[PDB]
Amino acid sequence: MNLTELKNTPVSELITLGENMGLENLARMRKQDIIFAILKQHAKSGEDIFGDGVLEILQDGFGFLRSADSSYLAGPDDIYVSPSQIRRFNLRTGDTISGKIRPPKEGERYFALLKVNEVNFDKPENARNKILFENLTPLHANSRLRMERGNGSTEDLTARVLDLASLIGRGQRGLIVAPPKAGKTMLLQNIAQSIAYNHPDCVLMVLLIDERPEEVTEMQRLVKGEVVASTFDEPASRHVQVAEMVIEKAKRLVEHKKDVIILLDSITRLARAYNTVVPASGKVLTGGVDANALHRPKRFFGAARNVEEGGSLTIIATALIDTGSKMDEVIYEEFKGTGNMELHLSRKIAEKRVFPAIDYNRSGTRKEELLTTQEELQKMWILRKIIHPMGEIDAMEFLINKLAMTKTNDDFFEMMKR
Amino acid sequence: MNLTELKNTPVSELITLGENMGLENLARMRKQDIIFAILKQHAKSGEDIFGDGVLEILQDGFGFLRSADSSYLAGPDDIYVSPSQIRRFNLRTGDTISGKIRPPKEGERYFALLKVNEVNFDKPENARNKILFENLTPLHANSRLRMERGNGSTEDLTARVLDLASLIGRGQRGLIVAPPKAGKTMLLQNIAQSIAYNHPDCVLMVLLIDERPEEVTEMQRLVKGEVVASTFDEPASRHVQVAEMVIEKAKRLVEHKKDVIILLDSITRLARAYNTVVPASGKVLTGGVDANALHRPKRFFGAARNVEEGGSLTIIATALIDTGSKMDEVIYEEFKGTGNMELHLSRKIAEKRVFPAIDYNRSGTRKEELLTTQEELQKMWILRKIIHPMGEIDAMEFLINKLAMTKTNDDFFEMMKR
Ligand SMILES: Nc1ncnc2c1ncn2[C@@H]1O[C@H](COP(=O)(O)OP(=O)(O)O)[C@@H](O)[C@H]1O
Ligand SMILES: Nc1ncnc2c1ncn2[C@@H]1O[C@H](COP(=O)(O)OP(=O)(O)O)[C@@H](O)[C@H]1O
Ligand SMILES: [Mg+2]
Ligand SMILES: [Mg+2]
Repeated sequence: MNLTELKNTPVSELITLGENMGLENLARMRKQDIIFAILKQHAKSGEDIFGDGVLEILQDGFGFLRSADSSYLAGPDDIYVSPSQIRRFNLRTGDTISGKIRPPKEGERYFALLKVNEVNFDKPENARNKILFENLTPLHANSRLRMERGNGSTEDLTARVLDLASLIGRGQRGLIVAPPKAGKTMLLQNIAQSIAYNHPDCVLMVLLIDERPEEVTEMQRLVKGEVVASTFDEPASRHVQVAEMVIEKAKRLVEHKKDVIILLDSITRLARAYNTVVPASGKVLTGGVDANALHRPKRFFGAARNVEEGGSLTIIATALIDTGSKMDEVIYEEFKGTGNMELHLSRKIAEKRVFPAIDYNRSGTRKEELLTTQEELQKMWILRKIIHPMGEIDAMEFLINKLAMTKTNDDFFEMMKR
Repeated sequence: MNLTELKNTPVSELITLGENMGLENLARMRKQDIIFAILKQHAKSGEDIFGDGVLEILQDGFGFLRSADSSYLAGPDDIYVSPSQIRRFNLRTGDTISGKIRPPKEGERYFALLKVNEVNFDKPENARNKILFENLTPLHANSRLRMERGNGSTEDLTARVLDLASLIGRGQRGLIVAPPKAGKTMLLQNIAQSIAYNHPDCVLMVLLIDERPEEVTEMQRLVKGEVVASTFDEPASRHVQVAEMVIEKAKRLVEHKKDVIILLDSITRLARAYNTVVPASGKVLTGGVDANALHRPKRFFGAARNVEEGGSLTIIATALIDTGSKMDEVIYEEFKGTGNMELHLSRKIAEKRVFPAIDYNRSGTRKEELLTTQEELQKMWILRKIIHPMGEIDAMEFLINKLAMTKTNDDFFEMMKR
């Protein structure tokens, strides 16, 4: 049987499956414990057992196949891979390994990988000869990711305003600058629907850091792609771990010429987690931010690029402002000019219960001429000139009215022309 | 007899009963000591002795049934539970066990459990087949907890303002941000009265950390549920132990499809106790707070959720500000955005002797559309639009003035519409 199918069943069915084959007292233990006990019980009978997971390599040399179902949390059901296997196949962290596994022997605590069947959704020989991510040439985004779905209404105005204000291309480095309760979470959710419906080919990953468990459940049940999260209950080490796990998996996928999109909420919380984890270097900036603490977060943000050889890595991360913590302000100030797309939300627009609370004038994209054609760019500059003189709330109200009058951004543009 | 009646008996009547049995020198020792002496003297007679308690499994394997009457304080009247019983009945910390108990034998210092009769207010065989707490998927609160009472005080008007300002649902994660002497204690008292009157089915728990003994007595004599408190003249380990017992018992009750509400005063004192207890990790934040120190309080505060499978855990904790202690502000900083509901008390409103001193414009609830109907939500949005331009002192003066002229919140909204 398969490990992923077991991890995808709810706890009740896992308990029933364990009980009807001989296991007992499975109800009160953790899901990973139930899965591990079921795996051992099935292995006692001797049938082939399959599994898969994203490889994480530890300092000692051996590695473990973490599962995205549990957001790459270490557990009894993790699959052990020996350094001999990590050297026989040239494997790095973030590699998606799928194959047969074997029960632990006397003196082993984890299931061990038996036969490698696929590496990064490809044969091991082909994945053996993939150029490393850092050897690829970054480029400006040139393939637009359209947000207008064309299937929804009465909230698709958010996607249409996104298309009017901030252009997202394959390989974009997007930063969403929003105060708390400004609508960033469901803005990301609507972006997720836009990406899933418009671009099924792109691999979509949603990364949540220090996020409430109920929102984690909503995001998981709501997004069609892969959602991994680390709640505020877990330590900053877990936030770090999931951050590198996601970024390494994305890099490995991009190495196979795949477009990978990562929605991050938030870069500020990840920066705080990194500041907590990394040792103090003796130089501490204002707000308690260690100077060296922001190196690793930026490396996460700087991985977003359009690869000339093939594929791309788009990263759209949210930045928190006006939260009352000056360390968040410092983190934002260190991440200001890093991204090439900016999307600003304002509390003033959100207070009047009018959404999306996008600050149209302060939002924009760099090198936007590559994403679209000349005439669409002319129409967008006409719209920019029209919107510019008037204030944030008036701009958003005007945009929402004119978009609600029409059905598509095109008809809105001819209506502006007329 | 049954131990619960003995522990709820006043000390004087306990002394008289023990003297009637034939004991002596009872008056001048601890209440637990008198209870233990009475239990031994009566068990010498030979008829059945009953007991109730909450299980706390020690690091050595065995456990102790504690009592909420003494706030789970270790004492001679604790019931001893062998690891064999923790294995035969699948038992965890926080389980409520009631059954026969037996006198200590030679070399035994505690009464020992003899026959397990009821676990978590259920038969032992049913309690072992309950899915563990963190195997249940969290959800947003959808069942509102009405604060407005049919009692009709008409001098306090706190529950009505709570309804007008911040909604509380089943599974809510609420945070009360208040300066000292602003009305925290009686705010929690009104919340507890509303919970007891409107929702008798919900299990109500009041958790007090570093609390003055007089207010512990007041809270016990006022709240109709369970009050477990730890005074400031006790070690931080005592506070931590009380918190773990309360949270584990709440989780075990939620596992039985029960709605459990915990009122905590305060999360700041609990964070200080955890910081004192936990070993230093080498990374100390501003204000002398260890990085890992806040990991365990969050696991408390993050345990609040609405369970899809049934039941919920609401936690309303008070956060303290303007105390002049950098530890307090930092604790507030890592607890700022972790709650669904926020309710802010203002010193300036309190010093005007107008109550409740709720900062209406800064208090609110996330996903409040899931707790009320569309019409009530529209009326509440209208009220927020009216109040938003006003200053918080003036806002509360206006709100109380308008509320006093009406009897119910619905009548208040109808008057506002007119
Ligand atoms: N595009 C939108 N349409 C309707 N309501 C919105 C929109 N954006 C935000 N809101 C409102 O804002 C509230 C909170 O938004 P949320 O996405 O949680 O922002 P944040 O993640 O910054 O807290 C929601 O209850 C929702 O009603
Ligand atoms: N809802 C209220 N109604 C009337 N008086 C209040 C109220 N809340 C606070 N007070 C006043 O505040 C004083 C103490 O409030 P308390 O509940 O001790 O606040 P805290 O717990 O923050 O010290 C009381 O003497 C009382 O006069
Ligand atoms: Mg959010
Ligand atoms: Mg008080």
